[PDB]
Amino acid sequence: EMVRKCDPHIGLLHRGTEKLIEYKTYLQALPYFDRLDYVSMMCNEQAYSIAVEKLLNIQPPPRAQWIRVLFGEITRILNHIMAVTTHALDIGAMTPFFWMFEEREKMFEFYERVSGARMHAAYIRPGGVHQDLPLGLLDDIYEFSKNFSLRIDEVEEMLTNNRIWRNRTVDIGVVTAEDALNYGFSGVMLRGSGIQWDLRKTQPYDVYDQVEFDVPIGSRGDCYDRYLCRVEEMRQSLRIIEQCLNKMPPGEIKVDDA
Amino acid sequence: MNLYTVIFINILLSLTLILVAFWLPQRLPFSMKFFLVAITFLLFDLEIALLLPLPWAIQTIKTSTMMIMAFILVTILSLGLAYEWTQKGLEW
Amino acid sequence: MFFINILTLLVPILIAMAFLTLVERKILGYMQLRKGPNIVGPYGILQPFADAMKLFMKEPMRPLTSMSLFIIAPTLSLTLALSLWVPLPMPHPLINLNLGILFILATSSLSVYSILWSGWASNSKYSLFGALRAVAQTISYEVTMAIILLSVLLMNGSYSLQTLITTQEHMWLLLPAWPMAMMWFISTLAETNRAPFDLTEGESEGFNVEYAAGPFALFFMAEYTNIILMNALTTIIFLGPLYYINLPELYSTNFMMEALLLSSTFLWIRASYPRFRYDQLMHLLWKNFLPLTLALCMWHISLPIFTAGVPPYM
Amino acid sequence: MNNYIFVLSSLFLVGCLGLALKPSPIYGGLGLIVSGFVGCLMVLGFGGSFLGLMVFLIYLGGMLVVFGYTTAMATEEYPSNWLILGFLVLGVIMEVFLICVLNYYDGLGDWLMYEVDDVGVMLEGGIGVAAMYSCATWMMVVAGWSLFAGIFIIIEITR
Amino acid sequence: RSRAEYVVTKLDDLINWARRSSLWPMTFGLACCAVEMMHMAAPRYDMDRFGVVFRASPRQADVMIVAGTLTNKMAPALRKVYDQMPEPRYVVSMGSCANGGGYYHYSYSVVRGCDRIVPVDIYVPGCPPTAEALLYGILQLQRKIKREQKLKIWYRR
Amino acid sequence: MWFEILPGLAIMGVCLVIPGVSTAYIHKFTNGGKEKRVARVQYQWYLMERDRRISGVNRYYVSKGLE
Amino acid sequence: ISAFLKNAWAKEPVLVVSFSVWGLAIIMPMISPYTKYASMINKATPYNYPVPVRDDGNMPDVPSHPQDPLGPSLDWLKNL
Amino acid sequence: ASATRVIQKLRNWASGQDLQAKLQLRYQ
Amino acid sequence: ELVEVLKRGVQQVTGHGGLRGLLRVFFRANDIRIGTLVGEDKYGNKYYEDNKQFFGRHRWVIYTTEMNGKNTFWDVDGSMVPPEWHRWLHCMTDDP
Amino acid sequence: TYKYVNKKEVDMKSATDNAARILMWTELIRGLGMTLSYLFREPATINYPFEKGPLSPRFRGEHALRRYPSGEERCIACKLCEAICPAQAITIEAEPRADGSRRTTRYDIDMTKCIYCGFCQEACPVDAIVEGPNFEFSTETHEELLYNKEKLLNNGDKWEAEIAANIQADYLYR
Ligand SMILES: CCCCCCCCCCCCCCCCCC(=O)OC[C@H](COP(=O)(O)OCCN)OC(=O)CCCCCCCCCCCCCCCCC
Ligand SMILES: COC1=C(OC)C(=O)C(CC=C(C)C)=C(C)C1=O
Ligand code: SF4
Ligand code: SF4
Repeated sequence: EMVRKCDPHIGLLHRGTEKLIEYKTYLQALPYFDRLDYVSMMCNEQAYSIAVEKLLNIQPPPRAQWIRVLFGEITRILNHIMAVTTHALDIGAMTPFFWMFEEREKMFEFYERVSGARMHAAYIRPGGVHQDLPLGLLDDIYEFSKNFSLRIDEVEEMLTNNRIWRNRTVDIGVVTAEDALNYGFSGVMLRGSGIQWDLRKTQPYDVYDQVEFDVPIGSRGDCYDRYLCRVEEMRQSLRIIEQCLNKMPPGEIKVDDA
Repeated sequence: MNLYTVIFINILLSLTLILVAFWLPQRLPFSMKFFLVAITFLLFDLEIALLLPLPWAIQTIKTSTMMIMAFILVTILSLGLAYEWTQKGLEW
Repeated sequence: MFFINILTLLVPILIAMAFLTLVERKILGYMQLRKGPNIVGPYGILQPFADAMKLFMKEPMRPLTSMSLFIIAPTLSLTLALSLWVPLPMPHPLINLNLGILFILATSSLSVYSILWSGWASNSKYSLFGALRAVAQTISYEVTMAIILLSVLLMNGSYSLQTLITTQEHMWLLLPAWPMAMMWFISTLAETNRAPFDLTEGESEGFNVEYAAGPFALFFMAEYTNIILMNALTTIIFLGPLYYINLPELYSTNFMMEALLLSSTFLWIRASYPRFRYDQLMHLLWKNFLPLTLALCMWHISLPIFTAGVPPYM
Repeated sequence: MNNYIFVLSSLFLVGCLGLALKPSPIYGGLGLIVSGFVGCLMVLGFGGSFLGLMVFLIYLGGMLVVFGYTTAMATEEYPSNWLILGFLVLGVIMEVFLICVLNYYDGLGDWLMYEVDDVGVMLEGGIGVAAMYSCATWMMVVAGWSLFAGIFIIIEITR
Repeated sequence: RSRAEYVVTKLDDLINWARRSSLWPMTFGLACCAVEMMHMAAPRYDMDRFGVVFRASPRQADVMIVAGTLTNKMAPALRKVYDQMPEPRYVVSMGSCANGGGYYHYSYSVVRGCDRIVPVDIYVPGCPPTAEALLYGILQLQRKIKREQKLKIWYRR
Repeated sequence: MWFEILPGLAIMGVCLVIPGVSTAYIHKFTNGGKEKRVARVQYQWYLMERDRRISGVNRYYVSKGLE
Repeated sequence: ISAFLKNAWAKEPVLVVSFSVWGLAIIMPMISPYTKYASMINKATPYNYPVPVRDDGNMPDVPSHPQDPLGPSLDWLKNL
Repeated sequence: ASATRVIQKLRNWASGQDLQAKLQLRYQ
Repeated sequence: ELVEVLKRGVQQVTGHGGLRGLLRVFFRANDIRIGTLVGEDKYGNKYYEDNKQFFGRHRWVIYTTEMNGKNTFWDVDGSMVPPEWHRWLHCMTDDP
Repeated sequence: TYKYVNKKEVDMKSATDNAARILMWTELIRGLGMTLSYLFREPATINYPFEKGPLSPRFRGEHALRRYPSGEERCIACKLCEAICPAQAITIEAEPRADGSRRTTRYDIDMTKCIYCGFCQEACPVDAIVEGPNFEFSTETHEELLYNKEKLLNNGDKWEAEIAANIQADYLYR
């Protein structure tokens, strides 16, 4: 029962996404990005958007920027609910997944009522968003946000201090700070080791500069610490979502350059 | 007998089920710790076997010797355990 | 008559055994914000019978494996588990055995083989690794499981489960000896490979890996019957149901209530806790529990003597 | 029922013959676990109660199980087991051969329990095994030394 | 009644009811359509309610839901696992990526459909086929099984 | 709500009381209206068999002062 | 030494309790107002028939009805 | 909802916080 | 409190016509609840909406036998609901 | 601005507090309370056939080809729905109908190829091809999923009333 060497094999899901894009136009390659990592459906689009906007030296209108940060964060929650609850299902805790997949479900509905698709929206396009938010979404992205916290709190009362979660997670996969930068970890994995780097604060993109959030840095980096970090960004994203609802500007959602 | 009757019904019920099942649908011994554990298990088992007569031995007229004996057995085995916890034993 | 008394005490348990899976797939459900199975039949009552029929009909594929250490293993698992209900002392037992608890301890011990035999029989790596670890914690837990009972017996006076009904006529053995109840409950959770202690056959698919259809079912049935039996032993040894000699069924009525609640508890434990690591599990028994049990074992040889309470044999 | 014992005795010899043909390490473990079951019954057949269940409790699931346990770890390898089974049957009837001759010239139940001491409330086994703590407290100490010695002795063999 | 044909039909139905009420799926979870199935398992659309178990190993699985692209490297495996299931087995292709080839149909590493590697019984359409749609697809498998008449063909054969 | 887990339990409970009431009345009906005597030690058997030898061919039959 | 017992009671809070009991069971018997009774209460319990001796004479043994005031008594067991 | 005021209190006591304020049943 | 809970359960059982009528609703849906009947479409179908129930279950359709002569009483299908009433059921439009 | 998620005397009170936490499993009991609490909450599941999960007007669902109220099919075969389809799903070949007008002889959406992006809904100038609300079109055979003009036009006629309502609700937004 001891692992001497792990050689992960990859490509069981290689599909050609990088070659296929060369044969497609910029707007018809946007749907590929949603599929690249589809737990995080939109946040991925924003990266292509930004990239295509830079090449054109065009920037999205003010309302679109806030939207992208609004749905950018909602998407972060969606990913963390996936990562924390799926982590537990493999560990053996199954009730957190059902608790938070109901909240996920409710979020998907935001996607659907904004894009049309539950996931794989194609809403964030290279020049802003595709269509303004439906007349009424903001209010519901509030009711949900107003409550989601308690739902994160519950998971906590079940796992953060479980006498057993800690054991299987604490002091497992500790990664040094120097080694994390060396192997290009660049994520919570770095942040969990105590390196302070959030590309959202260091190199602001969209209007993530106009919001105020706290990066959840960690010490004694290990599976448990990073987890705590992911639960904390779920918390911090609710702080960013609140603001976006409180301060989203009247305006157009796509560049005016036909 | 009374017990036999029950038990053979018990086997019959199970053999009936397996049959229905089939008839109806017509090398590394790295963990010497594993072995180690298992050695301990019998040493503890055997010990249990020595402790198993204690319910009858409670009623023994001596009493003093009973407890003096039983306490010595439990203590010496526990020390065996203790030494399992001093070297790299029981730490799989 | 005696035959009729074998149908009762068996069928009734088998029918109840089926209704536990249902009350597991619904209590886990509502705890997780979901109705659970209610669409087949009324409120899911026909649900247990439905997959039983699906399981027996599906092909019992015999792997390209032994053919006996493969079919002996589920037969042994169901036979021992249903057998251990023979001496249980609900009101008055079916076959009263003077050394009854030794029968229950010995019969449980034999089930570890079924795991060993099934793992060797499958002849695939996942099965053998799972069986070796599974056998390890089962017998590891047996060692504290047995000592915890020996402490009990010494305060009961005999090995016969029938005596405890007379020992617990004034107070449950939980009040005294609660520290062991907890340790009996956790050990009952390990020996039925239920959740907190269910590393074998986890999301990692151990001895069901190659078992499908009828063989799957028999162990399967066995596990759940055990789930009840061990809970029932907790409900006789530590939670003593009130006994009135004039009306024997209030004993069985309360035995019914306490067994269902403690059976409900391991269902509730499963949904509530992540599974322990293989060594985490043995670390508990050999480090955390065995020293507690051996010492509290001595306290239970001393409590009788100096409190002049040596229990009456017979 | 009469001669219940001889039948069992015969089964015990069959299991020992199986262990003697040295079948595959774990297929025969079963064999032991079988005759251990059988011997458990016989001791329980002569009135023995505790001694009978002790073996079932200790040799059956404690030792034997640990035995196969190790078999899986080592000596689990494989290469005629059916031939062994075939010859096993050969000697089974051969036991009858011997049995026939014995019966040929000399009736169980005539006596299985020798004196019943019918009026007695302190007559079972386990009262005798509990003499480890009164009047036979030297067998208890030497057994204890062996177990204590075993923990120390085995750790070097592994190391 | 006693004319055997009737008796046979009734029996078959029972058999069909048992398999159709309790279908234990297994989710290879290729790609993303897996996320849309985890949603089915989740509380809004409980799969268990219908008798579908959340998870199952291949030995004990009645239906395989292929969610996601079946890439050329994973194609030998899919088959293995399909071939390692019981005699009454079924396959519900989920996702345009597995019904046909989907956005990645013309790629060099994607099999254009799983029905080229495993026989498929119900094809559930949609890039992330909606969880309700999978549920519709699982329910149509249940109507497909209900209609199957194995013993009556035995009797009439 | 949670109202529904009860159906299933009811059928478990009912199936766990049957056994205890059944075994404890098939004894009081196959032992002449009296609990089945428990022969734990030789003496309890003796009196049990002595009684058999006392009258009829069954122990529950209990001859009294009027004999 | 206080620490040897204050952290060992905070962390490792099993072996402490474990040993404590080991000892308390090794002491109570030595010091108790009842320990003596066990060997008596069990001694008294009459399991084997008490065979009567011949009355050669001059004996304090209870003659005739055992109820005679002479002999051993278990009033200690009573009102115990 | 439809807590009845006793299942709600068992719910509040067991959870340790007020779920009534942040319910799982979305309403108009 | 719970007695009113019990009266609500009794009214739900009495609500679906006779003992036989609720047995019919019981078997095909497995859920008994009473709601105002918003509409009955020409293909046999009956639609009920209850404001009190949560968003997921406040609108439900009880399917009818042979809506195109198919023996649909037991093999209920999602597609049976007509396109006009599909959006009302899925909450696409509040208006019936 | 950063925050330390897990960055960190021994008193009997403290220790006794900590030892009780390990000995009587106090935090484990805390976790059981949470699940018992929900057991009492109303389950969120919906009867799937009887009650349907809500989808708002933009839901893409299943392809349909609309027709003018008069009855003339909207598509005029400009074929840019084919041009912008990311998956190459739509195949269109056209010829002047005898009327002299421009119509598509063959319009084939391969739904297994389609990834339901909804750009075709976007691209059409006459808005002839629309993402219809229905999501339940699972089919026994692969061929049924391939759709020619007649199936889509038939799909359009069946769902036209709701498609018209959906486009009515969302056109101001577009
Ligand atoms: C004069 C007085 C003489 C007597 C003195 C007595 C002194 C007071 C009693 C002292 C002992 C009290 C506690 C005894 C049982 C607990 C023993 C124990 O320590 O648990 C082991 C483990 C510890 O947790 P861990 O953090 O892993 O270990 C830290 C140290 N290494 O804990 C665990 O891992 C537990 C894991 C449990 C998983 C399942 C949890 C289920 C919880 C619900 C059920 C609880 C039990 C219900 C019982 C019902 C009735 C039987
Ligand atoms: C996304 O990756 C996936 C998993 O791990 C995260 C799964 O466990 C599973 C299995 C989950 C279920 C619905 C049984 C799937 C489907 C999967 O693809
Ligand atoms: S179909 Fe759409 S969703 Fe399913 S896998 Fe292919 S891309 Fe991901
Ligand atoms: S775009 Fe609209 S109109 Fe032009 S061809 Fe495609 S469908 Fe017909």
